[PDB]
Amino acid sequence: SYSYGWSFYFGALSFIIAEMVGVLAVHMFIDRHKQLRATA
Amino acid sequence: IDFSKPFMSLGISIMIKKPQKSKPGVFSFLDPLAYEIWMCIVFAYIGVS
Repeated sequence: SYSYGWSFYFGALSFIIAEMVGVLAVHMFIDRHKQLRATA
Repeated sequence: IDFSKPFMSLGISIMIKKPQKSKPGVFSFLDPLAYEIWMCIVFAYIGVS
């Protein structure tokens, strides 16, 4: 019998935080290019 | 007295009630797939998306 601890959950939690930053960064990239497609 | 050689050998043993099947559980629909499978499915869903 086993039971995962907090260290394993930080690795799992890191993924979620990272994935959320990943989508956020993509959104920022698109937003920059949208500004350029409106001022040209 | 003088006992003879044992005609049978025994010992202290544990007696219980036979497992009469088992009462079900509320979240017992997740039994087929292990805990890890369910956890990794969530991670793969958040990733593919």
